Amino acid sequence: KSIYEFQVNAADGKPYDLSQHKGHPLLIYNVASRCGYTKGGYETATTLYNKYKGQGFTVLAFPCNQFAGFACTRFKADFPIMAKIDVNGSKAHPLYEFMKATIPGLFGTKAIKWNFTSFLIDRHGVPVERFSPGASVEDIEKKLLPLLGGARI
Ligand SMILES: [N+]
Repeated sequence: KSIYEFQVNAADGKPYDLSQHKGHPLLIYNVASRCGYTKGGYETATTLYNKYKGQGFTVLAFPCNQFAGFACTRFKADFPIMAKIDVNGSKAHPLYEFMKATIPGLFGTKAIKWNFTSFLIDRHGVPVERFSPGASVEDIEKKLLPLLGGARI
């Protein structure tokens, strides 16, 4: 079981080539589609994407208007933004049900609670880590640096 058994549209609204990232770690974030504290999670995402993309790594942002409790200037980033999805409820994306079921917020139901929650994916496409929006760059590197070689050899 891996993320590569799910299909997803990209921002342009057409099917995204998810499998191009197979055999390399990847971080997947939920981000607000509208306004989005561009400090914190956003700067960790961008930092990691720039420090590590060169070696196969990417960050994927799934816009989601589920935690705004029609605003600002629409999410922008250097990494791949996907088509807006729901991450919780009867219409959540099975990709998100898969990752949330694989790694829950202990209780919290497993539900996504915050924007800029991320999941780290291994070379095989298995979610191995769930980070909170306030996780630092270093805190993500502790788990990620032993994946930029796969976890082997
Ligand atoms: N998507």
